[PDB]
Amino acid sequence: SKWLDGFRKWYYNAAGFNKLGLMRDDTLHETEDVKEAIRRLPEDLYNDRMFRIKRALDLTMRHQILPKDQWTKYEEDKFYLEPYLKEVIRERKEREEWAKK
Amino acid sequence: MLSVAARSGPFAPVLSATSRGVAGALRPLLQGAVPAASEPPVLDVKRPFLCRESLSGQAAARPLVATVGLNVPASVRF
Amino acid sequence: ATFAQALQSVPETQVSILDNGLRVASEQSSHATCTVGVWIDAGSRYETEKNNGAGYFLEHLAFKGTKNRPGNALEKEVESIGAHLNAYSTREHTAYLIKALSKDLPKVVELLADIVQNSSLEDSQIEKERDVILREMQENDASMQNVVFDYLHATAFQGTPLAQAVEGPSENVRRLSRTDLTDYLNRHYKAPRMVLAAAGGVEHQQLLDLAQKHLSSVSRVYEEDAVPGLTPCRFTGSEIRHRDDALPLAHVAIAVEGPGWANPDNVTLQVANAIIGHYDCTYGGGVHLSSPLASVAVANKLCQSFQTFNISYSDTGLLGAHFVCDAMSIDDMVFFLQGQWMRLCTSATESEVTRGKNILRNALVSHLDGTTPVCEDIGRSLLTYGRRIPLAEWESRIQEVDAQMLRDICSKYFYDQCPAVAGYGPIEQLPDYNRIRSGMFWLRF
Amino acid sequence: QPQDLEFTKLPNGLVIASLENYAPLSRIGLFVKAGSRYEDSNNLGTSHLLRLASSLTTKGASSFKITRGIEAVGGKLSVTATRENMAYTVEGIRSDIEILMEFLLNVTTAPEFRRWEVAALRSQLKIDKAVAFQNSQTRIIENLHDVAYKNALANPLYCPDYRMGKITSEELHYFVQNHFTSARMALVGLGVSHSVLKQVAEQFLNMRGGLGLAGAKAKYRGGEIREQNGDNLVHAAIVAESAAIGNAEANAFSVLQHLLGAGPHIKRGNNTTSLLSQSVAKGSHQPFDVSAFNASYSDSGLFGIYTISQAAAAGEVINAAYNQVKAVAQGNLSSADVQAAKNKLKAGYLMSVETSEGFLSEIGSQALAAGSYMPPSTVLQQIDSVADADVVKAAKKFVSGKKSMAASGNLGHTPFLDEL
Repeated sequence: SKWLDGFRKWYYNAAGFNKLGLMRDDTLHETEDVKEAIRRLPEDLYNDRMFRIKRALDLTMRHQILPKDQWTKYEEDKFYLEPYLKEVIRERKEREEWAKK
Repeated sequence: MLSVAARSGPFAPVLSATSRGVAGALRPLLQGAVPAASEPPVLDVKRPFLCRESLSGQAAARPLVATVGLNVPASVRF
Repeated sequence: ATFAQALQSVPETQVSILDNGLRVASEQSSHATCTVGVWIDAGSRYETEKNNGAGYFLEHLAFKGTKNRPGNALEKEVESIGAHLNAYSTREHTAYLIKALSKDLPKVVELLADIVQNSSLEDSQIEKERDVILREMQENDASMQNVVFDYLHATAFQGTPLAQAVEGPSENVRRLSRTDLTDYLNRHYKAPRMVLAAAGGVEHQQLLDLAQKHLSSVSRVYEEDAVPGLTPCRFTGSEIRHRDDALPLAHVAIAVEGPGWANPDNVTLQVANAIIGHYDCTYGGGVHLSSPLASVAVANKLCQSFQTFNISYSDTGLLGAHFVCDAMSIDDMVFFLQGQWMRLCTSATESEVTRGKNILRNALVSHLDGTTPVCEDIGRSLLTYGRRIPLAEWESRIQEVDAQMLRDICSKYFYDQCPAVAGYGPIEQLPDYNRIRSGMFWLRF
Repeated sequence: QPQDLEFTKLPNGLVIASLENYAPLSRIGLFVKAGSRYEDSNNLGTSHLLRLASSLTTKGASSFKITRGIEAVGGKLSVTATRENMAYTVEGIRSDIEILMEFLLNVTTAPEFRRWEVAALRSQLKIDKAVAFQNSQTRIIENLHDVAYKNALANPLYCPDYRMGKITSEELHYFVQNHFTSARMALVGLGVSHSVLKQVAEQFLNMRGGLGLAGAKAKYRGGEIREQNGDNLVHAAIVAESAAIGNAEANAFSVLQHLLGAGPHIKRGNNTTSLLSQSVAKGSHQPFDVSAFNASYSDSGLFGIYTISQAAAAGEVINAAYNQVKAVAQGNLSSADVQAAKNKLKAGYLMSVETSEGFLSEIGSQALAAGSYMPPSTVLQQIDSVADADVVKAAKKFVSGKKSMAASGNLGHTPFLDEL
């Protein structure tokens, strides 16, 4: 709804990972399937993610945040890791079902 | 002008291999480095052939064909 | 049009006996070719360490001249009719084979009878083939797998005629004479231990008439009633380690005592061998292989290859696994192989058992596709079981096999049994016998 | 219908052949003209990566699903690759031939070719090439084709060492979309119904384009290369151009190959009838192995002599073999030897047919080549129809033709092409 988008944007600003330049797919925890997704990532996306995490670690070491214009926003928060992660989950569920059989 | 360096202009360092057994006083240009060349895989040693009776049958007489499989060994037939 | 209906539609072989006891068997197919062979129940298990290379000498010298056709005349006739010729000898059996057309059957059976009956052994040819055997022994010594299998046979059947290799020692090869060859021919090439097997476009009536014409006079009687006898060969738990660190890879074979030919546990143990599976480094399966040992081998990069073998002899056998790996993965591969063996021994599941059963169906039918393997199966079946076991009977045995009795038979044959270990190469990583035994029992079951 | 082979051709160019022999094991083969021939200099090794990538994740079945399902059936999936054509063969129980055909067509028609999978698989390419080059005859034949042809057959059947790490999923998809098309495939089957075969044919293979890319006609070049690697024995192949598949000249060349000796028929024998072995053993006291190498293709052929000998006696062995073939070309032959060669060829062809694997391979090759069934009776009829004058003509053509030599070993005494 129209109310839901504004509340989600407010919660996204309250999360605070946009202030350090992250994205949601960067901030999700690195499990086994996540590691497989990062391995399956292309080279350019992997390099951008690695630089974003390194800059985030530098910023949190300095106890600073990015400027307001340089914060990432909700509309261009691309979900690059979503299809790779979804495919890894689907393959792992297929392996689990075959192990159940 | 009875020499490779005095005859071949730019081909002197190509036709002549120079090895400095003892390090010189001046540094050499284009020192070079080996960029960690890979190793071929270790495989089982194929048998030698010492008698003609066991030597027969290994001269190829048909076109080369390869065969791979999901659960059968990759063979080659001559 | 089901599997059982197809196995019923498989043609039935025919067996007959000559007046001297020689067995004649035939399977007729729609093929335009035929495979005709002679199987003799003789080998290293019957050799008594003084003629240890007599069978190897005889299979080298049976094609280098006969009484009727001297020198290379039999070779000239074989090339003229275009037939392929072959022979081999295992520790129990000696096989001669001819692959030819259906129109050259009388010439083929006459050549086979002349080879197995009138083999002329000239001394110059004996010397030449003796040099050939020395060179071939050097070549087979340079072969990695054959050395390990011979070492395994020796260290498993030590003190018995089953320990000695088929080729025999070089001292016996050099000191063996023509009179030993004639003694072996007149003692072991008897009529009732011969099976004339034909497979393909061949009629059993014509084969029987030709066998009556040619193989009637084989002299089944003995020279002074010097009848030999089958003696059981003990199995022992032991190891041999030929350490030579300069070699690139290590070959290790670990086996236990088998059930024998006549034991009905052969089908169950072959199904279990299908559960364990086999792997080569060129396999396209990768990590997703159904065999868990092959899966962990791919995942940890342990072995170049492994295979599972069930070699059966008269009331005995070597049953186990042979793997080639590097010098740094032998311990882990032995650990994983023993873990899979006792996963089969303790907790076997019906899904994997059905997978292995279907693998065995495919393996048997794919092996029995072909005139030459059908002839080989006929000869080996008449020599071992005394009869040809039909594919319907094999399928009935696989239907009888399920998870519970597979578990019981695997616990009977693998669990807490002293194994035979043969290692060749850089096998410092290979564990001790006590560690192998400690892997050969679990503390949780 | 056990009596004959049911044969149909779909309007899109696909060929469907079936035989219901009620065999316990049913075989399904798919034969495609997508070998190493159809690569230019930019995508070498793509055929090798496709052949090793025949078990990847597909649009319809994952790689895990393909492997686990096929090994749960217990049936076999394999790829047999030549320079000309690839063959995807599946075999299994008649009850599970349906799911085996589904897996086979899912992995042939629509593979995804994920880039992480091929990145993990190029190491397997390197390992497979090493295992293939474990013996030297593969290397000799590859070098022989490479120096015999300018293009379209000089392409190596295995991936080059530089191309390892360079073959992309885009190149694989381009190769599949340009060569895995309906007009150049044949779906053959043993122990399967023609109705089921044609049903799955229009259920999968209906959505491919047409003839696709043609090729490069494989111009001949001649020449020689010599790989000195210090091996204990010297291998040397000296060949020249011959006929293509589908010629009486090619049949005469095969008869000439079996006359000069295509290999041993007797284990540990002397090879007393093969003229090459007789001529070499007339003046040699060393281990040797000489044979007539023959390899025909769609538009060109290669016929010559293959010699394995000692380093010192290599020149004598090669010269003796070449003089034997020169005598054959001059006309020193007997009709009895030609009839024996024809009998050897008939026996070899019939023993190739007698195995169901070889029968399926021959059926698929005939369907791809001629688009029709030629029965073995008619094949033996034309083999008998080969005349000895054509054998002399083929020998003269090999003698007079331009030479291609691939040698390897310790070549201190191995002669050159101008010395022959």
